[PDB]
Amino acid sequence: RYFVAMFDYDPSTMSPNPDGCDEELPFQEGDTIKVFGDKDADGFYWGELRGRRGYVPHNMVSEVE
Amino acid sequence: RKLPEIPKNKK
Repeated sequence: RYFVAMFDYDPSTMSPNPDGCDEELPFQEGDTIKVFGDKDADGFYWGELRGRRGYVPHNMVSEVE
Repeated sequence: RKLPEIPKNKK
């Protein structure tokens, strides 16, 4: 259930969603994220990084393979 | 809920 961030993602400045900061995980390139279950209809994984859980966009991350 | 843009200067 591990994914690697291919880009930096700062939801506060980069999210297109109004609740992005509060609901989406911030990460930098090369961070490894713990994903639970599968990606939702919106294209977001539910993930964990540094003691925090939140939505993770699939297009910013790559599954470990 | 909407997906973010991949920054073009990083891609």
